[PDB]
Amino acid sequence: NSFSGYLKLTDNVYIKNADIVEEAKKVKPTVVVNAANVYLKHGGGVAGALNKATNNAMQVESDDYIATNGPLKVGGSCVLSGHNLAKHCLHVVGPNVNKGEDIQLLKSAYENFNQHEVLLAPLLSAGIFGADPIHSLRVCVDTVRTNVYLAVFDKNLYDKLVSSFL
Repeated sequence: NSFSGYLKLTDNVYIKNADIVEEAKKVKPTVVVNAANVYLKHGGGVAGALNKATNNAMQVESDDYIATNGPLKVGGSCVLSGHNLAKHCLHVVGPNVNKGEDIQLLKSAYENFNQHEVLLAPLLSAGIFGADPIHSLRVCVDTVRTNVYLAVFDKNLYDKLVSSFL
């Protein structure tokens, strides 16, 4: 297919050092995953970058979602438009270790991926969410059964994830 340049980790998990925004713009996947919070406030990290690329359309849509449905749960998700990036955006809430949220909910977060055949995704709970990215990758591999293309922005982290993989 249209995903190019990925390293194969397992039958179904692939990884690349790339900016998820640029990779979504190039591939136009059916599903891109956002590293959301429960309020769908897309201020920083992956979420802030994805929202900026939609010219704030993602935030306007998300505010309407919250006004109608209320917050998500940690570990939960919702499917909204992908705007100019993808057909759909799967907004998934991983635990934020800096807020004291239970890291076990990371498995529940990744289970949402199994409802979609192919996804372009970041590592959940990494970056500003405070979890160890090596652990997040392990939970991903052990939980997701569908085809997941992981984009890791930081080259030094990418190299560490690949070279420590087991």
